[PDB]
Amino acid sequence: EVQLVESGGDLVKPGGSLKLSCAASGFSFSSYGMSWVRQTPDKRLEWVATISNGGGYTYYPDSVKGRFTISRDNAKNTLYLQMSSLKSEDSAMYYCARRERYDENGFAYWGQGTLVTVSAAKTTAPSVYPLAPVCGDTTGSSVTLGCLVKGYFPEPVTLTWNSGSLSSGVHTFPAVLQSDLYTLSSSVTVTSSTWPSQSITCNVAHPASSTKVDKKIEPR
Amino acid sequence: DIVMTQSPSSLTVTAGEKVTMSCTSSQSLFNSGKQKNYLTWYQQKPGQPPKVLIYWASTRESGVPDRFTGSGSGTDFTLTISSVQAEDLAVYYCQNDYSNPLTFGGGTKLELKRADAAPTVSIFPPSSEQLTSGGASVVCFLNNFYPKDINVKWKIDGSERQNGVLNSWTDQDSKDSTYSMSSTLTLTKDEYERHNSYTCEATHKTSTSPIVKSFNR
Amino acid sequence: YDVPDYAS
Repeated sequence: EVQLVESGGDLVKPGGSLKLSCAASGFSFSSYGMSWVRQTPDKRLEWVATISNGGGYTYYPDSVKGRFTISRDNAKNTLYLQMSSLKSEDSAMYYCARRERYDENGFAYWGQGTLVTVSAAKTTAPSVYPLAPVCGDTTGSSVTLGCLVKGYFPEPVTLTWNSGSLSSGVHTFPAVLQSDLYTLSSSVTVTSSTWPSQSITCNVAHPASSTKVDKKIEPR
Repeated sequence: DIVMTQSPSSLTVTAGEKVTMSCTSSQSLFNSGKQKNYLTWYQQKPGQPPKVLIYWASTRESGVPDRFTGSGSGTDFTLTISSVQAEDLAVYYCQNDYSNPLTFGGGTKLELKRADAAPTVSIFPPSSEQLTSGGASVVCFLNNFYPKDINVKWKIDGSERQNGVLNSWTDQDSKDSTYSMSSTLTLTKDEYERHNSYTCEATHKTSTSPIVKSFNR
Repeated sequence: YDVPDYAS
């Protein structure tokens, strides 16, 4: 099993620096060359830096030259990207894939990324608002209910209905970011009579601010 | 940079059906030295780091199921699944591996055919709790439509609206091949209460005319 | 013998 295992990708303020490591097994690291590759939030991935099998030959894009340096360590048998002077657009997941030496066939072996997030934003907890209709039966005679989580930073929150007991009905629309802070929403749907008779409650956890909160959807 | 263009950003697909996808280069990727175009195709699933299916345009990886044929040479290139499976619905990329900077191609995402459905739009007023702080977001959920091609148009009192709409959308859903949208218009309490009707108008392939969801304070 | 990357 070849194994590339990354570390270092934290949430640092822009202008800061971050170092990332990547561990190698199942081959002699010394024989092959390493690369670093980032996958951005809209999911295009872009080559950060490429080295050789002992060093010397260091390669980067113009986005990266000056700030980032790719390193090697053949006894500690580890690959590092020193990232420095961080722009926000650097925010990406960083994968250490490797260079296929003998064969020439891409990056067939990727570690499982280390998410680099650079923001000057600071941790603000969410605002969980219970969104009940002025009672609208949706499908069959159903009723759509909903929760909106406004104004949290960093990530993630996690959003259930009756503690995951209610798994059906619900769609949860991804996090998206308003004032450089995020927003998430979901619709639990049940057939009318459940609501308002039977409890339906939105629970929300934002682990970086320590907030668990739960909001009962409710007429009066 | 040698620039890789992927098309289309998406491709619908039934199953057991042949699909082709493309990539193109500004320059060419082919060297005479070795005798190979160095365009490598990748496949990706959420959670999953992309993996090599074809390398050198044409040559399939170890393990890559034989439906996966390579082609394309020079500057336009092709990725061809002879018979697509659930297990093949994923984003596929392409890459200049020929010369630095190694550039990849934007993305082509497989999402599979389903029969037409229109959304179950649902509008929601700002929770009072919101207004008690000075803000007022109207949530209009929009569910279970298919295709993904949909408008949503907020309108305050018949006049159209644009500033203050944030919209999350889901992926295609695995149980039923449906997508969902949430449009939300965030005003302040003050603008909210110099107003009366609100609408989220909605156009879709099925929508003969646009589904409207008004409330009204 | 550090070898130049094949994409160099």
